[PDB]
Amino acid sequence: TILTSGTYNDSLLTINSDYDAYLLDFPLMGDDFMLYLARMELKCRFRRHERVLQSGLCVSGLTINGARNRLKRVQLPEGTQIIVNIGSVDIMRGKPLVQIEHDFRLLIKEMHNMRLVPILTNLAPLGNYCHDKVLCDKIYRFNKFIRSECCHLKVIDIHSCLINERGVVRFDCFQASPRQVTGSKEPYLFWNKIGRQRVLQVIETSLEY
Repeated sequence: TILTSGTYNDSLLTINSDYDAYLLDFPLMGDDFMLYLARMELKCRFRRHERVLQSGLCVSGLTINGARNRLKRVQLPEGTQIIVNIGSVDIMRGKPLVQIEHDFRLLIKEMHNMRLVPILTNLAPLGNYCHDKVLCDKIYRFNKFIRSECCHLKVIDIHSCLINERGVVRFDCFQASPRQVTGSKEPYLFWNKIGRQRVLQVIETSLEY
């Protein structure tokens, strides 16, 4: 609220590639999925003073609105390009698709206002939610929305590398059991070593030149 404004941890105002989640000098923004990828593959460290796990702009339980709020609480040079993977939490929390798209449209617009350039990744499939056709349909439609809404921006399809030729999720790219996370109550099925490598490869090769 107005009363409590500005009482957040001032250490959140700045990020630094020495400790925070970065990929090839691009700050990373996302939820537990990107956070975990950064922890395993990119040597990131968690912030000591926050009870919710986070590293830079990667925050456990980060929704699209969370991301919108987080960026207001960060200060980066104009023209800074940020690799974004956001929306899985919104879908897991069962937010209405129309609201998800509404929020995402506002995030993009707000980043423009802040002179921050999003490099978008679409959403990986949620491995433990395969039997939920509604949720899977939401991922499909949201990913299609990203591709159209962000037609002027770089959009990286990471969803495809985790699906087989038959259209089934590659379970050999995911861990065997779900995990509890700090920022949300829903169970997460994390990408295993093979999953992480595949996703990381897609991202890197899409930005090489």
